[PDB]
Amino acid sequence: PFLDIQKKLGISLDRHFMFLSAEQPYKNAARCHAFEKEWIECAHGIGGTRAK
Amino acid sequence: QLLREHWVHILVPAGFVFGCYLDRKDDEKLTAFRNKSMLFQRELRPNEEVTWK
Amino acid sequence: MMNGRPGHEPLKFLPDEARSLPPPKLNDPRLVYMGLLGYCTGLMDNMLRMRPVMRAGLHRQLLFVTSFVFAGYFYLKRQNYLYAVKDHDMFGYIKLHPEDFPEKEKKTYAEILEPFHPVR
Amino acid sequence: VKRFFESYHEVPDGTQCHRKTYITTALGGICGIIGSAYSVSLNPADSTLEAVARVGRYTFTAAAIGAMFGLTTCVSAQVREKPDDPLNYFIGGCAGGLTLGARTHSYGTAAMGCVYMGTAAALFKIGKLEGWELFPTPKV
Amino acid sequence: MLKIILPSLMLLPLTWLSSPKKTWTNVTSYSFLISLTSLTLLWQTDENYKNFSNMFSSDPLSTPLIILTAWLLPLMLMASQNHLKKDNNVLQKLYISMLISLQILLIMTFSATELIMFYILFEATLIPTLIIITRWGNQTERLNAGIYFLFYTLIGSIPLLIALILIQNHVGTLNLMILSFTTHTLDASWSNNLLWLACMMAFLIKMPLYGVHLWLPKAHVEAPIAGSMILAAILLKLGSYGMIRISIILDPLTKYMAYPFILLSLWGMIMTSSICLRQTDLKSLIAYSSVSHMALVIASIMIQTPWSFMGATMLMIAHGLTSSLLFCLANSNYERIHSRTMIMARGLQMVFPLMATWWLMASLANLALPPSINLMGELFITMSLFSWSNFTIILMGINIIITGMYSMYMIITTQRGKLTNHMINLQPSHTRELTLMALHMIPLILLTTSPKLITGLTM
Amino acid sequence: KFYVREPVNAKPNWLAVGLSVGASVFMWIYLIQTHNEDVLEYKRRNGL
Amino acid sequence: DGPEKNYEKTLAILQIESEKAELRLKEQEVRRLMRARGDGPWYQFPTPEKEFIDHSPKATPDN
Amino acid sequence: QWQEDPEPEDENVYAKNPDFHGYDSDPVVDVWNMRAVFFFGFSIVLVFGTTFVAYVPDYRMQEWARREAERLVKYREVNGLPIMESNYFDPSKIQLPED
Amino acid sequence: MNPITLAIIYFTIFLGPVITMSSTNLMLMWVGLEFSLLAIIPMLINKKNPRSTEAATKYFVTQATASMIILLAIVLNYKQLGTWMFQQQTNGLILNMTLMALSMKLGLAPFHFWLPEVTQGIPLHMGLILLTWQKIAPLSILIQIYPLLNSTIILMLAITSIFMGAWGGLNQTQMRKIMAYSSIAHMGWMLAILPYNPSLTLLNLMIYIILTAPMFMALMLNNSMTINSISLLWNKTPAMLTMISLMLLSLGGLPPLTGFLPKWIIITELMKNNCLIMATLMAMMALLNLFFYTRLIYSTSLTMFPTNNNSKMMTHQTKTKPNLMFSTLAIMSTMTLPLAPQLIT
Amino acid sequence: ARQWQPDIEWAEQFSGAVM
Ligand SMILES: CCCCCCCCCCCCCCCCCC(=O)OC[C@H](COP(=O)([O-])OCC[N+](C)(C)C)OC(=O)CCCCCCCCCCCCCCCCC
Ligand SMILES: CCCCCCCCCCCCCCCCCC(=O)OC[C@H](COP(=O)(O)OCCN)OC(=O)CCCCCCCCCCCCCCCCC
Repeated sequence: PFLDIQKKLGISLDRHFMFLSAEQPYKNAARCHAFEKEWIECAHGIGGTRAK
Repeated sequence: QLLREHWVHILVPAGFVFGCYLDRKDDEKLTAFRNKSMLFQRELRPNEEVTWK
Repeated sequence: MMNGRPGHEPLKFLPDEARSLPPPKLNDPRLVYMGLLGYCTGLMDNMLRMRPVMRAGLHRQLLFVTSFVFAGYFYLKRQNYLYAVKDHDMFGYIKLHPEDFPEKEKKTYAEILEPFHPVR
Repeated sequence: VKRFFESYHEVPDGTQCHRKTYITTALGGICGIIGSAYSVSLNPADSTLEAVARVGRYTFTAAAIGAMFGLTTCVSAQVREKPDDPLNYFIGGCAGGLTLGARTHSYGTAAMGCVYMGTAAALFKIGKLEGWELFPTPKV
Repeated sequence: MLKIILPSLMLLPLTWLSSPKKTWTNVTSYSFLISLTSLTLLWQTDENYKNFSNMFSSDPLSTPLIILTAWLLPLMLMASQNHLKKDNNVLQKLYISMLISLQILLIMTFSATELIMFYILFEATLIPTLIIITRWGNQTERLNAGIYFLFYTLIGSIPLLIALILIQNHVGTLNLMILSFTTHTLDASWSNNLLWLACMMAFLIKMPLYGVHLWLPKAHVEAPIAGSMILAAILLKLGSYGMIRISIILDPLTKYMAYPFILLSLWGMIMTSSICLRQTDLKSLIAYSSVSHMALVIASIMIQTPWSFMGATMLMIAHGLTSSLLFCLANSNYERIHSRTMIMARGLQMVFPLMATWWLMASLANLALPPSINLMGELFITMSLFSWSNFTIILMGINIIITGMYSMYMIITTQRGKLTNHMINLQPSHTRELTLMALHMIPLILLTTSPKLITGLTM
Repeated sequence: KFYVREPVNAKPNWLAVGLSVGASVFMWIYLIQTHNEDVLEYKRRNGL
Repeated sequence: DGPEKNYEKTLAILQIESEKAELRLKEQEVRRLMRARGDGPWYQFPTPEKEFIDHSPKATPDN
Repeated sequence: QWQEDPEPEDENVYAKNPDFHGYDSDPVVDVWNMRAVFFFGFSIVLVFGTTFVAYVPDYRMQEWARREAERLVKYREVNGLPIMESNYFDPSKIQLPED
Repeated sequence: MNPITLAIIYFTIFLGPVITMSSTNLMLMWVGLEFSLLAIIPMLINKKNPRSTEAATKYFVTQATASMIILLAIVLNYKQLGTWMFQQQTNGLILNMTLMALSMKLGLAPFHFWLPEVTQGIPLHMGLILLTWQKIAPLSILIQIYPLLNSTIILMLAITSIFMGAWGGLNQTQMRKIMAYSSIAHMGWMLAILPYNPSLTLLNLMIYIILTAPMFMALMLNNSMTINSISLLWNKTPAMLTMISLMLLSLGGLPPLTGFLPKWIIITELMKNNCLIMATLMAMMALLNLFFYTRLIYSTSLTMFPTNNNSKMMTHQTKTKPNLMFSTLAIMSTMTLPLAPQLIT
Repeated sequence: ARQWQPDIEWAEQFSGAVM
């Protein structure tokens, strides 16, 4: 986000459904749940250029 | 009452003494090389602490 | 371009590391110019509302000067913090990658042969 | 068409003058149909017959400018046997400007086209010799 | 230098806080004190350049220009305080503010140690002279003259900014002394040629070069007297100063790239002196004389000889003083007869004897009478140009002949001859304008007596 | 009474004047205070 | 004050401009290298957050 | 026609004030502004400033370089050394490329 | 217009862009833009004149088409990557859809044909709110995706934006259309500097806003609708001609005005990324922008256009329209250039 | 002697919405 009120106050208005392994109703995992789980935790903390 | 009438005559002399003041601060700032220039290496006389001010 | 740095607090004005910086001396050309800008703002306000330029609204001119120096001081603290962390990250990258920044051996004017171009 | 416009630069200047004239005529025709489409869309004609006539006139004019520009550039380069020289492209730019002035029927536009298109083609030559980047990727 | 800048800054509160019956007196007296204060920059007892601070410095070339600007500022006030008598007090104070701001910004411009600050101050001086010309000009054409002047200068100056940013990215700091010490030879490639042309074209425009000089005659014709002073005596010399500063990083390709501009300067001074022979406007004639003299300055700066640089510096100062004096005389006649026609007023030798003496001495300075600094600059420019190429003497001699021709034609048709007896409204003389005449002529005498002050960087 | 209508600025707005003076003095005290503890934090963190 | 004041002030000015120039050059090279391969603090382009991934057991085992 | 004021005629300023000096309309400001430009322009600048720059010593080391040249001519002529060497720099301190 | 609808519409106008900046989701940025559009339509049709109806209709159809191209790009990304973010490997076709839609959101050329039309026929306050507030949320989305954009089409859009804006500003006489073409040129500058550093993009946006607000305010004081109307400002309000001249010179980018600083630092980083031809063309078109600014100054301040009889009662009456915010924004838009290192991050 | 200022025709050259 361009402004980070969301990160500053700790509230999550829309950050909990960005992607497939996010909050799912009644624990029904989306398709390719583990596969993009691996993609996020590979890319976390290394930046966009290193992620590619 | 004359100091009210002719108070504008001191502004330009105030700028002159202020201009000379800030120029003195410039000499204090740009003094990384007091007595370190290789052309002016002389040992300091016993009555002085700096070569120039 | 520095918003993605590690340890960056989101939407933070002056973090605690900024408190390690020297504050502005409060009588410097930047804050003096900001106060003069506030005085000019008050004078302009008086002329536009068609009052005496400096004989009217002395409290307004005072508030303009105080607000301008306040904003200038805190903005100046933030900018010195930003430039400090810019130079800090630059030097940290320099020491982190020394093979990408080799110390060149600049050679004197006894073996460098610069061309001579006569003006005749 | 990217491979085509790259194949323009495959050979040094003064060689395959016919190929250079053909490719620059094609590029001028593309620029002409773009400009004519913009003209007929922004300013609509009273009928489709004169609309497509205006498209044809603009396309023919731009194609003629590109054709004689590339032709004169190549022939000047091979007559002076000096391939990488911007003055050849300046001569081509004035040839394009004189074609523009002839199609517009005004010597003032002819002279302005000479000076402006000669400068543009000369700076294009300097860019393609000394590695100028028109739309660079961000590096810093 | 900062002790020069600050009291000139406080001149503006003095202007806006003085009484309406004392503003002219206070500002003129304190600007005379500014000139006296700025005279201290000639204390150069050693070869090293007076680096006052990290952003201000003085040089043997920058010092006479600063002293000249500080000297013309009270002259600008004295000449302008007659056509502003039928004027509002706020507008009078605003005009004085424009003159003081021009003086301040030009002093910082000449004392600059950084080319990008030189550019910022370049447009900072570009603004208020436009304001002066457009607001206080007399005829309809002042708006067209302001447009011509402004946009010639801007279209010149943008490629200068482009080249400055590129060379700053190339070397690192763009400071004058760092450039002068770590100067690198260019590879004489096409990109370097375009870089040279970009960084030269601004100063060549504002000199002005021949062919691009069309803004100058209309600017001086439509301008008031103070605007004519500031242009013809400071801003052309500002363009020359810019070339002398920036030419040090342009070796060696300036050797061949100087060719079209030397030719343009020589033929331009020939044709502009011809215009001075055939011109029906006094202000236009003085303006075209300024174009010819600045063409000499261009030729010297382009050939890059120590004699050429020294003669360029002395011609800078001499032409600034004598052009301001000639414009002052023309403006005095203009407030007399309310007309700028060259031929209309003829027999002023009778009615104005001492003003005719000032006319004669001004034109004698104009045609480079010995041993004046006008002749010193013109002759040393001839010396360096003849060293550069022997056939420059023909064009130089034709220019000198036509220069003497138009100066004596000015004197003969404006002072000598039968008096136009229908001109009833010929006021005898003002002590104000006569004092202005003497304050223009006496520094010429003093600089003739001691020409070592204005030699410049080289010699 | 000179004017035929009462001006809106005939009498000074005393609440506005008091708020202006109070805000100015409060910001001056706050500014000098933050300058002092910034100086003290500087010296206590760098040992000066 | 004499020539030595101007001489040593000029030396200080030239020094300060020299470190300013060489620091600007290294700043340009650092920015170029970081844009080429972002591995320092600057130019770290965003990435979706890891902490919004469920690790609890779900309805289907094949996840 | 549009309601414009007529052209103002410039009157003879010497008619009301025969001792006019060019500076301002009323005689009191006229004579004092005259006295300012003479005392601050001619008196303290054209005389004191002329005297100040007349007594600047060793302007760009001109008098020093004459005295040092006379010293060096004295030093070289009594020892057989040439007045001027052809090379400013000693060639032993310059290492030329091998080819 | 009652206070209830005034509060609802103004709060939605505020809430749209704030949602767009604060929100991570492409969906929520799209709905923030949607909020801004629906909130600002009634204030364009507030005056209920046929010109206002035309402006509202043109603005609505243009903004709706741009919103749906944005939505196409968002849904195509969500199909391709399964997320709600242009992260790193989203398709260049999708990104070009986003860029075209956001450019026609903004009103820069060749999508600029509606902006003078929309800003004409509406009151000056809503032209100000449009040309300042409505161009932050598309800039928020564009700044969010700066490294992924295609620099070629970015630079081409920018340079044609500045060319068309400069030519339109030279041609037009109406003050609202002059402001629209000035807007188009400034968005060309921001769009060009966008891929290299969004910090200078935001700096130029703030400088443009703080220059455009007080000039619009000076237009509000007398509803000076035309060059003649701003020309008799010497008889209407003579104490502001100096600030009018200074604000228009700062909009032209003459040094030492602080409006020279965004153009100067943008050109500086353009040379840092080696696009000298681009920067030179942009700077000469900025000179042309300065030309029509200088002609406006010639009309309004340096010359004194003939006045009419009823301006005597205009001088008889008194006005308190110039608010407390005008002078501060004018001074920060005029004399801020020595604070350039503090303005630049 | 008076400074020229715009008249009716110079003031009317700016009206017409096209210039
Ligand atoms: C007042 C005169 C106006 C017209 C003449 C202006 C100056 C003419 C010479 C300069 C070219 C134009 C300005 C660009 C300045 C570039 C300076 C520079 O950095 O050069 C090196 C650079 C080269 O970059 P480089 O030096 O980094 O090269 C790197 C080289 N290698 C890779 C080998 C290490 O040159 C350019 O980038 C030039 C691009 C110019 C593009 C724009 C041209 C437009 C047309 C010119 C005139 C336009 C206005 C007049 C129109 C008609 C009016 C009647
Ligand atoms: C620096 C940049 C200046 C830019 C313009 C400035 C304008 C404002 C000026 C304000 C006042 C500053 C005056 C500056 C020059 C002062 C002249 C001066 O006194 O020079 C010093 C000189 C003695 O110096 P010295 O070193 O002995 O001479 C060389 C010997 N090696 O002293 C002398 O020789 C004595 C001088 C005074 C005595 C009277 C001289 C009368 C000369 C009569 C000449 C007659 C012929 C004139 C022909 C003119 C033709 C046009």
